Amino acid sequence: VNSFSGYLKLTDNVYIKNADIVEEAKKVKPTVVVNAANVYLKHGGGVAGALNKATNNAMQVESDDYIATNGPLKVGGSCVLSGHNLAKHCLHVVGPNVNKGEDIQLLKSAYENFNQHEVLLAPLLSAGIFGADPIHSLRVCVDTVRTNVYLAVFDKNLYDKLVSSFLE
Ligand SMILES: Cc1ccc2cc(C(=O)O)[nH]c2c1
Repeated sequence: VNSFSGYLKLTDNVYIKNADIVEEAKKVKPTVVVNAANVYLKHGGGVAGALNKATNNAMQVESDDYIATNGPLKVGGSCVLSGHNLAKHCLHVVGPNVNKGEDIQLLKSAYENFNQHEVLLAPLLSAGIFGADPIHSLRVCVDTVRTNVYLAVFDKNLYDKLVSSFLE
């Protein structure tokens, strides 16, 4: 469990790797994988779609049941559902979608949810279609998360920009 390999330590508690978060979950067997969720837990693309596809749609079926029963999440909020074949748990975290006019200050609230778990495999939040600057998202992660977070960044050019941003 939690067999993280080849990470670069950026701070006392934040680590980073140029890797596919699905292949990392399969290798590492983490206690927790973080999903970059939306408030209706509709896993239609990006990390959410990739994680759901790796679970053979189990995650979407679970999530549909959760939302029908319990209603939508709030921006900045989270829920813990099954990790299926990827992890013990999936922490579904909703970062703000600034492309849709949501407030970037809620990225802090989103990352604060990581402090309820000793160690996490995670993507950067509010990246991709959510429209935040990835360098800013890494900074909020570093400033907010105090538990151990292993970040997986798929794109090499972005990984390099993030690491360079951070150590040069
Ligand atoms: C699929 C999977 C991956 C990691 C873990 C870790 C646990 C545990 O601590 O009980 N269960 C898992 C299941």
